[PDB]
Amino acid sequence: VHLTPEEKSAVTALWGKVNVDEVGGEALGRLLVVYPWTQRFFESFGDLSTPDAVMGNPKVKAHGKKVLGAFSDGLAHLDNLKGTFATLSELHCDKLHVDPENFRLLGNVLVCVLAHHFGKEFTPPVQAAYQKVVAGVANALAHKYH
Amino acid sequence: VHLTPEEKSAVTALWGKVNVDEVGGEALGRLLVVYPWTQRFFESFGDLSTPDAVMGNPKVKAHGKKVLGAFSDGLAHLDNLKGTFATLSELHCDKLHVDPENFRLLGNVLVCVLAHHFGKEFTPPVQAAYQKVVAGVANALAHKYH
Amino acid sequence: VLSPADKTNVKAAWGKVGAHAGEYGAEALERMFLSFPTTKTYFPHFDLSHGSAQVKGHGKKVADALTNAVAHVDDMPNALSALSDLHAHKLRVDPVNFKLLSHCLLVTLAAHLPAEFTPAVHASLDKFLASVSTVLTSKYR
Amino acid sequence: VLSPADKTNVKAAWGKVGAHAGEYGAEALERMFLSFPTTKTYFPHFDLSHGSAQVKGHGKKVADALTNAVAHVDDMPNALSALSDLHAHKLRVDPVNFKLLSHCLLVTLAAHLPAEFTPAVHASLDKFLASVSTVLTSKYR
Ligand code: HEM
Ligand code: HEM
Ligand code: HEM
Ligand code: HEM
Repeated sequence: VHLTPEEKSAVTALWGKVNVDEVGGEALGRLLVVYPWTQRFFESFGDLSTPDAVMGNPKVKAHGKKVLGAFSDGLAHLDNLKGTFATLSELHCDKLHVDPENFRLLGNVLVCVLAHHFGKEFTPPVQAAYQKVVAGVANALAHKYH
Repeated sequence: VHLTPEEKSAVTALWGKVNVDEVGGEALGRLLVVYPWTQRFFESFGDLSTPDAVMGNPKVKAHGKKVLGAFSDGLAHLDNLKGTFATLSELHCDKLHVDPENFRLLGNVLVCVLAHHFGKEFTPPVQAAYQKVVAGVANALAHKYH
Repeated sequence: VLSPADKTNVKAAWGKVGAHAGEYGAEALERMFLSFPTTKTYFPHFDLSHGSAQVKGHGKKVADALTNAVAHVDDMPNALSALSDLHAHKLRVDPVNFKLLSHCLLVTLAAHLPAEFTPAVHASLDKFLASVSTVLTSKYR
Repeated sequence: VLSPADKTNVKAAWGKVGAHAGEYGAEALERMFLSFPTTKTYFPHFDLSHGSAQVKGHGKKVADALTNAVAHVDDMPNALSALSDLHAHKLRVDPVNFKLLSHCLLVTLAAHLPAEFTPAVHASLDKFLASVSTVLTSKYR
């Protein structure tokens, strides 16, 4: 991913305000609600029967933390997403066989969650920079398919 | 793309029966009929207003021949598709901005045309081998997006 | 969204299928499992071998459901409500898989009915299968 | 296919746009053109700069079309038939672009309507926009 120094600064600044404990769970939870077939990958996670059960599910919140940490690892090394995500790509592609369109969906749900949290601060240029990041992360996750 | 020796033999035997003057045009023509937004990329080709107009269009047939030639070339370089198709990838991605889902559609329309022409010869194992090939070609064309 | 002409093409084509509906359904499933092995994960307990009586039995069910859908092409959500609950709510099938089966159905039809599989009919059938797929992947109760 | 609950959610949520129709529609277009620059190819002679009156004007049209879709949500192909002919027949817009605009509309609504944009309403709005997109990319005359 090629971000201008201005774009990188904008993304980094915003991310520093993102709640490490909650935003990942909000994004993962919304993925499960908005695109229900994704629940098939999370059988062991317990109760996903209703939007409220999903968003309050402890395992969804916990797992979401990890997911966010991986996005955070991406932001720390934008020039080597493929390397950073190699193990996760093997997991999601070779082992789990997640269709790669779903990687794009989660990235876009995260973007919606950022917009929801930050309101007018999530300007079109800030969004454009984040879209480059989540496209890069999705591509890196899908690398074993390519 | 790795084919078993059985798969390679089967792919080669079927391809030898392909009419190289017609099949590319049939595949391209059916792409323009079945997925009509793809016509936007071929505005200069003239009359594309009806299925009969598309299928009988000389420029569709001629162009189709080139496309088929690219598939034919790929069959001889299955272990180096990303290299072989690099120039075409730059053309379709960087210059024309074709969304890569359309590469998958054309590959699958080609498979339908082979099924149409060869019926009982196009067995499910033969189809499976060809799906590997057209997936490989589509992936190589999309490489500039990855 | 299907045109009036699309609906006519679909009914005419599926009519020509007739008594072979079940055989074609079984062949489409076999083509899917072989060409796209990840689809087998939805049938973990199935005998998926070539000539499987279980796949044959399932192919007939799939074909009969399509025949029902063709019969109710103007009212598919109501006609397929039970099937939608099964695929969207219970089995949670990823929508990509419906694209794969739809393709394998078209391939099957092309191989068996080449005269019938004109560009216009190809187009109408693709739209119809996409429409069925959307209904089966929607939760609308 | 939209559930009864989906239609309820969409009517309630979109109903809050009101006089901000032009504003939100324009913001959604601006987000799309900036985030996904290939979409600009469909507007070769537009002023697409930030704060463009032409984009503001177009945003109002899109928003008003969405208001139309909501008021005819059970019968959208007939209500949007003119817009389908424009986008599918005349402009031949690639279906991927509707996913891009739909995403940017959702981002815009999330940024402006925090209380309304719950997970359930988010899910309903996504389905709604996908349904509108299908109509606008279909040829069904
Ligand atoms: C697109 C961005 C994504 C990122 C950054 C991401 C990141 C992660 C991480 C960090 C883990 C934990 C890995 C470990 O502990 O070894 C994980 C596990 C997992 N992911 Fe994702 N993921 C993404 C998309 C998806 C999607 C879209 C799905 C399904 C629709 C999915 C399904 C799973 C499953 C099933 C697991 C294992 C859960 C378990 O332990 O039972 N992932 N992912
Ligand atoms: C998926 C496999 C595809 C293959 C193997 C392929 C192959 C080719 C080849 C060999 C050329 C000629 C390049 C040259 O003359 O330098 C070409 C040009 C072109 N391709 Fe494709 N293509 C594919 C998919 C597509 C798709 C899906 C579209 C969507 C519209 C597309 C749009 C075009 C256009 C517009 C041109 C230039 C035509 C002109 O000269 O006016 N291609 N392609
Ligand atoms: C045109 C598309 C489809 C049609 C018409 C269709 C129709 C059917 C029918 C009629 C049944 C039998 C239901 C019953 O008798 O209780 C069934 C079951 C099932 N379908 Fe589909 N289906 C379609 C697509 C798919 C796809 C794409 C997948 C997965 C890749 C899938 C996975 C399943 C599974 C797992 C079952 C249950 C099998 C069992 O365990 O007994 N379906 N479907
Ligand atoms: C929810 C999705 C959409 C809605 C509701 C919508 C609605 C509209 C409306 C109301 C108009 C004006 C029609 C008139 O003047 O009679 C229009 C025009 C147009 N739309 Fe959209 N549209 C959508 C998606 C898109 C997308 C995704 C694109 C391309 C990326 C697009 C490209 C265009 C173009 C090029 C025009 C004509 C502009 C001109 O030259 O005047 N539309 N649309």
